[PDB]
Amino acid sequence: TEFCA
Amino acid sequence: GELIHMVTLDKTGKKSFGICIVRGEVKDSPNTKTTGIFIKGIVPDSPAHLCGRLKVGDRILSLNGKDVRNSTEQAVIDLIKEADFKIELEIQTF
Repeated sequence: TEFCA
Repeated sequence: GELIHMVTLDKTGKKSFGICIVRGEVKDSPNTKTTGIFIKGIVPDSPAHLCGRLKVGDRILSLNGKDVRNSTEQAVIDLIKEADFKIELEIQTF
């Protein structure tokens, strides 16, 4: 899953 | 019933804050919709998870005082990575 921080 | 509240996450001792986000929309009415940044996932045992006050589906209104209502996902991620060990999130939930 993209956009993780 | 919805509510806007503040949540501070500190990733000290952790690899990341533990939030995955996406651009989304919800119908605020009955004939209109609102777009924004939503929490799509939470990493187990991460600060976001241990916090207990962040839920999947919550929208992020601002980050460290910066309005992100119309931001791209990448822009929010960059903002988070530019932060030290803490981020204060204005969250709209329920």
